[PDB]
Amino acid sequence: PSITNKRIVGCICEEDNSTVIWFWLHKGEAQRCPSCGTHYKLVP
Amino acid sequence: GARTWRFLTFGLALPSVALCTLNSWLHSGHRERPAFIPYHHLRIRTKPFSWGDGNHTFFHNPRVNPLPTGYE
Amino acid sequence: FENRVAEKQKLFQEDNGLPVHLKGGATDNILYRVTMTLCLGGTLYSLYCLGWASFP
Amino acid sequence: SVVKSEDYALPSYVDRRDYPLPDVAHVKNLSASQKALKEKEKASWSSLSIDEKVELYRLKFKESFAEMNRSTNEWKTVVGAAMFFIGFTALLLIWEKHYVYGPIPHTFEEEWVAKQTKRMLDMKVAPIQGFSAKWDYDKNEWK
Amino acid sequence: TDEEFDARWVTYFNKPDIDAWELRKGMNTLVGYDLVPEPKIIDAALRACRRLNDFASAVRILEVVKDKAGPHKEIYPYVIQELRPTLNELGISTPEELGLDK
Amino acid sequence: MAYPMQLGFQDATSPIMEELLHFHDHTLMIVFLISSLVLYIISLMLTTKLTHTSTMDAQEVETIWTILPAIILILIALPSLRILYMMDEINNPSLTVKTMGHQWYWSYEYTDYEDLSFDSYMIPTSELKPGELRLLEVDNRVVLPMEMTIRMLVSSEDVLHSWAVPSLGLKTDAIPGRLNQTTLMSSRPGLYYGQCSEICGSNHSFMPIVLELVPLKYFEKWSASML
Amino acid sequence: MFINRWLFSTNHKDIGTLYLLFGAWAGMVGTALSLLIRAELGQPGTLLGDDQIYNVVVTAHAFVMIFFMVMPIMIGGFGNWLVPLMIGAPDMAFPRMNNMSFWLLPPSFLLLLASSMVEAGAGTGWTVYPPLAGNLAHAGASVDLTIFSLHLAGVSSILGAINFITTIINMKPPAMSQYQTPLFVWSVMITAVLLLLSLPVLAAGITMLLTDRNLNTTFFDPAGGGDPILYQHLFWFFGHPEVYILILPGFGMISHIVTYYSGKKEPFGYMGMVWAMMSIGFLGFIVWAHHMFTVGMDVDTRAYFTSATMIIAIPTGVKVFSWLATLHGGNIKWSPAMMWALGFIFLFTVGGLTGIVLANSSLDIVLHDTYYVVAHFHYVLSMGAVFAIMGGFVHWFPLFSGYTLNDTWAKIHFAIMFVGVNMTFFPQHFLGLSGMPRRYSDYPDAYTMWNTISSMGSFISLTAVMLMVFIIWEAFASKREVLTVDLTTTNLEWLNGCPPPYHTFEEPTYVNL
Amino acid sequence: YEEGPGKNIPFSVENKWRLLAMMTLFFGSGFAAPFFIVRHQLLK
Amino acid sequence: APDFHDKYGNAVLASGATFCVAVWVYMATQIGIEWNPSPVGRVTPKEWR
Amino acid sequence: ITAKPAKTPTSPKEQAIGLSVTFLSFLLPAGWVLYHLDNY
Amino acid sequence: ALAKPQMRGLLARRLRFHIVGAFMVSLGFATFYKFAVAEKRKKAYADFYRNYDSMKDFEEMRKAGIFQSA
Ligand code: HEA
Ligand code: HEA
Ligand SMILES: CCCCC/C=C/C/C=C/C/C=C/C/C=C\CCCC(=O)O[C@H](COC(=O)CCCCCCCCCCCCCCCCC)COP(=O)(O)OCCN
Ligand SMILES: CCCCCC/C=C\CCCCCCCCCC(=O)O[C@H](COC(=O)CCCCCCCCCCCCCCC)COP(=O)(O)OC[C@@H](O)CO
Ligand SMILES: CCCCCCCCCCO[C@@H]1O[C@H](CO)[C@@H](O[C@H]2O[C@H](CO)[C@@H](O)[C@H](O)[C@H]2O)[C@H](O)[C@H]1O
Ligand SMILES: CCCCCCCCCCO[C@@H]1O[C@H](CO)[C@@H](O[C@H]2O[C@H](CO)[C@@H](O)[C@H](O)[C@H]2O)[C@H](O)[C@H]1O
Ligand SMILES: CCCCCCCCCCO[C@@H]1O[C@H](CO)[C@@H](O[C@H]2O[C@H](CO)[C@@H](O)[C@H](O)[C@H]2O)[C@H](O)[C@H]1O
Ligand SMILES: C[C@H](CCC(=O)O)[C@H]1CC[C@H]2[C@@H]3[C@H](O)C[C@@H]4C[C@H](O)CC[C@]4(C)[C@H]3C[C@H](O)[C@]12C
Ligand SMILES: C[C@H](CCC(=O)O)[C@H]1CC[C@H]2[C@@H]3[C@H](O)C[C@@H]4C[C@H](O)CC[C@]4(C)[C@H]3C[C@H](O)[C@]12C
Ligand code: CUA
Ligand SMILES: [Cu+2]
Ligand SMILES: [Mg+2]
Ligand code: NA
Ligand SMILES: [Zn+2]
Repeated sequence: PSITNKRIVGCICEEDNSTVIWFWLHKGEAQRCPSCGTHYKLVP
Repeated sequence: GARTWRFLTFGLALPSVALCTLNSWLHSGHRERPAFIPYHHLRIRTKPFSWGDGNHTFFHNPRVNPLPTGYE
Repeated sequence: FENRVAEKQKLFQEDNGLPVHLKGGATDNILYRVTMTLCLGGTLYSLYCLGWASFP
Repeated sequence: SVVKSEDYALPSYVDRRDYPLPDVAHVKNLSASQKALKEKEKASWSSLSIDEKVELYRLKFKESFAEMNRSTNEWKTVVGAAMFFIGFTALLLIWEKHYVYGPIPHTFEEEWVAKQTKRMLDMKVAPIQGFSAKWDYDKNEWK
Repeated sequence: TDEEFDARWVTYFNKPDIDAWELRKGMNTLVGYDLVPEPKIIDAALRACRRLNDFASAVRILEVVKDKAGPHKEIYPYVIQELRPTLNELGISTPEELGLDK
Repeated sequence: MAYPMQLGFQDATSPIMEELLHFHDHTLMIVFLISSLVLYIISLMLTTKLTHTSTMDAQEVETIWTILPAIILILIALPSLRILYMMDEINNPSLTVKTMGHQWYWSYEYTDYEDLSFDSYMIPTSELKPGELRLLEVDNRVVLPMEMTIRMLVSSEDVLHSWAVPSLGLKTDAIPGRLNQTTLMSSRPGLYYGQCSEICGSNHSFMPIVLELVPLKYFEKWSASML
Repeated sequence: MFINRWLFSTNHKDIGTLYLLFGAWAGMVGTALSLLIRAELGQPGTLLGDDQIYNVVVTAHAFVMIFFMVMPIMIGGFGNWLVPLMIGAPDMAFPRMNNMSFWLLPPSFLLLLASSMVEAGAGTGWTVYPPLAGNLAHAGASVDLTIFSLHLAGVSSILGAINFITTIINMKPPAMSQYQTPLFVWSVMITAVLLLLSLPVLAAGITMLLTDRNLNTTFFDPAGGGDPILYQHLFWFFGHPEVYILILPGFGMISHIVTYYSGKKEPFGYMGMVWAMMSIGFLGFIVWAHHMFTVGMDVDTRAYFTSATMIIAIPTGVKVFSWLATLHGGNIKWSPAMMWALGFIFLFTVGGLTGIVLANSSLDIVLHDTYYVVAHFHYVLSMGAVFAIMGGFVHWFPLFSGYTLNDTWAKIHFAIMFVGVNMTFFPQHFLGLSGMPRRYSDYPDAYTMWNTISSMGSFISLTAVMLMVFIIWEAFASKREVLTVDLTTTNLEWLNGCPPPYHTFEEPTYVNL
Repeated sequence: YEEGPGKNIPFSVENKWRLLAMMTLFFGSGFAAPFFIVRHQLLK
Repeated sequence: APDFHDKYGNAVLASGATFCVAVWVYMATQIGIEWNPSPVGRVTPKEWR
Repeated sequence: ITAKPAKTPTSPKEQAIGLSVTFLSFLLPAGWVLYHLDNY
Repeated sequence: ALAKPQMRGLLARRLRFHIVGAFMVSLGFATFYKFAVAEKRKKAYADFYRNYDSMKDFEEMRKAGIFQSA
């Protein structure tokens, strides 16, 4: 969910990873975590 | 959480035990036993003990525990 | 006494752009001006007192 | 390809040897001839000229590995400038000696030092290694 | 094991409908490892570039093989040797043939 | 005393100072080795174009990283604590001397037998005799018998001072209302110098200590002459 | 608008900026004091006056460098700027109390400069030991002004510690555990716990000194049954934790800089790094009497303090080796910030090792109150804390400002400062071993060569400080605006652009479980 | 409030020469103060 | 195209080095600084009493 | 990092002025005090 | 045709070779340091005191005029 057309996602790719992977998710086609490939879709 | 208490167990508690084990295993050599003095407030015998010859304490150590009459 | 919290909620949520320290009205401005005048004036007096105490 | 401040939240282009395939093309907008070149790229690459292959590389990427990894003469500027400013420091120390420092104590006079040196040898200052140890008391000279 | 690692990576790049994102993810992940990829892995990545109509990424893959070899100057010319049949078949010019080593 | 361009400790005048020199050599070898190993490893990490940027497993290597340092610290601690307890051992002194710190000079009291006390002030630079050391000479030296165990008791009648003689391995704080003890034994006759070692105001730099170590018979006659 | 923004701030970034400006000004004062010290010692004889004016300069040098330069820059500046951004928080827990932590410091600094202007100053050392600091040997207002300076700096840091602990515990994304926060955030939480526990004990001790000076108490006066050594215990119970407070945020910045310029997504051995910082913080409370090995304590006490102090080398070593293991296999970028961090790893190690020499009470008899101690602490402070500050400053300046530095100038700055600090402090080891005391305005003639070289070093460091001011001017003068920053996926503080908007994370991050 | 480069600071960077003057006074006053304090203590 | 370092690097390195050595040698030897070196192998001891 | 070219480039001459003014702001006041120490 | 070179574990191989190199050097420096500093100091003190005559040392000092008490 977002009240705008982009939001920062933090992806904890595997349980108990200390490293969080951060990226902007934009309105439109699903994007993938650049570390694990997990799909995220914005719902403004 | 379990993760925090495991972190304390291995990161603080067992290291403490290891350090106290090292401390102890460095001061573990036998102390020089003191001259026997037949003090009336020590080696009390009001009734024989219910084991052995009645005159030896339960965890009697010949090296450091004298009898009423002195070291064995 | 009576519960007048609703009337104070209306006053402090009024859409007037005032910061919370001035939003009670004219008395807040007065108490703000007294406080800041004593602080700034007292600070100038503390500086004068250092000037004085810096010489025998 | 003009990169704008207001684009910080969008996927961006990088030349990094550890990130060889970046998130976007170097050049996104294509001229008529560049559009024809991308169509030609869908056919056999054997039919592309060397110039066409270089143009396809330069649309996708800004610098080659050889370009992004190149060495520079920057070390000359850094070492030389550091030595200049260290030299400038010696000017401050010359100024300080001339205009700030007065005479040093009379105990540094050559004759004082000669007498203090003998007195240190007479009291056998550091006779095992440090000082008197280096004096030959038999021959009356330094070892 | 080495053979199992190499087989996983060949399979990854050989997926017929591999997309551009997967091609990049693969190469950007692969270059993090303490190795220069075996020619069979590079061959499969270059054929993925062909299915994706991406000539430039094929050249870039050859550059990153050279880069991962570091001071070991014998590795890159060995890998190019092993890839020559694939380079000829797909019309892939090396970075050297394109002057991109200057 | 120190000499120009000196790198290390003043030569040892007492057996304990000899012990501290050998302990310092052992410790400094370890410091040199660890310093060197870290610099070398930095330089190794920074001199290759080869890369490995994926997640690396820590636990095996952390065993080495903890056990080896623990062993090295034990190898320092063992001789460190042997020397600590050796200085603390019972020795039976032949003589007790007191020193009182003052702004800015030392007084000495030798009261085993007679009431012998005196003040000990820095020789001003303008009054040094040829050959004498700036900021180190005193008017009245602390004459003591060589090759004898001496109990030194240290206090102050004003602010903190600290009574130090580096070549004997000595430094005892001078605290008003407190009597601190140390033992002094010189293997050699001579002159042994120290300087006040606790900030004590305007002339902290200018209240030194000079021990004069001589045969017992000379010390006895000096003592008698100082009453 | 200007007053509302800069005097009435409730914004973590602007308050961070106020702290960095305050710290930079303080660093110039501390540098000037350091040059007066080395001018006095740069040739044998007397330059300024006797030990009183000299020790006023030494005392002020230490208080300015520690309380007005390092703590405000590391905690107030980097901590306020980075901590909220690194956890996706919209500000600090107590954004108005945050502003009071900042505004207490100008008055604290004013009281210290007043101490030096009235009477003959506070020539006490930064430890302020009685009876020299008492109302007989330091009659008049100077020491009381120093005590009040410390009281205001203490309240500033206690309220700041409450703010950081609360923010770091309470304001992370709900999916983020403490074991998913960056090392810099851990380094600030641990430093804040040390401040919370240590500063109140200092406050109690200096309050007792105040009452001995002004209300006829005798806490430290043997005439009333007091003990000067009690003051030392209370001071050092604070003072050892204080040095871990000065280095911990530097350890956190070094972890980030080494990771970033190695091209890594993460530091080597994250949980080991957290363990090491918590271990150092804990051990730092049980070692204080290594500052008191010559006061006359019992041998078993000296044995305990020797042993407990040496234990700190184990967790500290895990951090040094973990930094080396972060470099291992990196795509190394030889940025100015990387040069600061690499100098840190080496020079901090040397100063840590001379600390281990000093931990040995037997050897400390001869090294205590000598320049060997001065060499130890300037390796860890003037080449450790300062190198971490300079590394963090050149790394994050473009985040804070939106502008780039000239990297060539920044490398020149590093090279000059590296030569100057080593030339200043390396020879002080020789002065310490050979017996030169601390807090001396003049030295026996034998010590002239190393004091001469040390003073020349200090002038090279001055040239570096002057160049740094020019480098910051050149960045604001030229206005090179940041475009792209690498590795934003593992450096959240950069992901809102350069500089970030006044309000960030108005909509919080999405992190699922 | 103004946002962006040169606007998130309590000093102006609109003119690099006015900025040099302000930075000179700022850092210069900090560096000068101890020399003038020593002068003050010597002149009593 | 050639940058600052390509154009000026050689001159900055040569001039900086020459200047630094010259001014430090002058400071060390020509303005009366007392280094107080070791008397060992240097000073002839002289009667003091 | 990448960045735009300077919006207000600082020429070598302008840099020599800034560096000179910066150094003088540190050196002249301290210099004046240290030169006059004997007078004090 | 070129031979297949080693392509895997090149960074690990370099690390293993050089860490062993550093260990071997550490042992060489410790042996050197034992010899040039530590043992040299023990032998300098042992040799100084072996036939040391404290009364003769004192007599030389006394005759040089160094003492207040003699
Ligand atoms: C940032 C500041 C800082 C830091 C971090 C430290 C860290 C340490 N300090 Fe220091 N210290 C000071 C600032 C600091 N110190 C100051 C200001 C004083 C003087 C106070 C005054 O009187 O004014 C001082 C004084 C002081 C004394 C008192 C000496 C005296 O007055 O006589 C001692 C005594 O033990 C001490 C020891 C230590 C030790 C053991 C560490 C340890 O934390 C160091 C640990 C680090 C390492 C050991 C290096 C890395 C480790 C490895 C590579 C692993 C392998 C190592 C081994 C096996 C040994 N220091
Ligand atoms: C952080 C602490 C710190 C720092 C950095 C320093 C730095 C320096 N110190 Fe000092 N010093 C102490 C803390 C520090 N000192 C303490 C605690 C004492 C003991 C006091 C006592 O005995 O009571 C002491 C004592 C001391 C003495 C011993 C005095 C004596 O015993 O008589 C000497 C002698 O040379 C000395 C010199 C110097 C020199 C030449 C520097 C130079 O290296 C300084 C060079 C300049 C810098 C390092 C720049 C600083 C500025 C910044 C980093 C600003 C950055 C700006 C931005 C980020 C925008 N200091
Ligand atoms: C190793 C960890 C601890 C082990 C615990 C003990 C082991 C054996 C017995 C277990 C029962 C312990 C309970 C406490 C009772 C009394 C004594 C036990 C303490 C002990 O073990 O003490 C020993 C003596 O035991 C003696 O007398 C002999 C004791 C044996 C007979 C005891 C009989 C008395 C029982 C009393 C029961 C009362 C129960 C109360 C219930 C209350 C409900 C309302 C000490 O040895 P020692 O040689 O004197 O000195 C050592 C010299 N080297
Ligand atoms: C010799 C004389 C020297 C004395 C120096 C005196 C120093 C300063 C003068 C003090 C002026 C105090 C004015 C009141 C301050 C109140 C702070 C407060 O109450 O702060 C709160 C947070 O601290 C909390 O809770 C919990 C913490 C509350 C702390 C209250 C203030 C403490 C002041 C002194 C503390 C010293 C510590 C004593 C132990 C050594 C609120 O945080 P804000 O950011 O405001 O708001 C957040 C909003 O969401 C609220 O709706
Ligand atoms: C709103 C901004 C803040 C307002 C600032 C107000 C400042 C004016 C204060 C008046 O100054 C006073 O002067 C008295 C002298 O007339 C002093 O008396 C004291 O000092 C005298 C000196 O003669 C002595 O009689 C005694 O100590 C004592 O009465 C006293 O110290 C001082 O305060
Ligand atoms: C007393 C302490 C003194 C410290 C001395 C500081 C020395 C200053 C170094 C500046 O010189 C440059 O450094 C670059 C790095 O900063 C080099 O980059 C080159 O070399 C690197 C490989 O080592 C690569 O990462 C780069 O891609 C490449 O361009 C570049 O060629 C070189 O001229
Ligand atoms: C630790 C930081 C300091 C490092 C060293 C500072 C370097 C010196 C910078 C120059 O400072 C100036 O030097 C002049 C002399 O060279 C002084 O003029 C003085 O001397 C002149 C020549 O005799 C006279 O003409 C002037 O009237 C007289 O004020 C002048 O006042 C002073 O500002
Ligand atoms: C009458 C009034 C009602 C309050 C209300 O409900 O508004 C009562 C409720 C509780 C009362 C208070 C409590 O009973 C406790 C106090 C009792 C004392 O006898 C008078 C004062 C005292 C402090 C009371 C004042 C006042 O009468 C209160 C406040
Ligand atoms: C258990 C805990 C957290 C593990 C996790 O949940 O990820 C880890 C983190 C750091 C670890 C410690 C550090 O690696 C330092 C030590 C390393 C030794 O090999 C074992 C003990 C040692 C003291 C470790 C014990 C334990 O494995 C710790 C404390
Ligand atoms: Cu007496 Cu210092
Ligand atoms: Cu400590
Ligand atoms: Mg002391
Ligand atoms: Na002097
Ligand atoms: Zn993921």
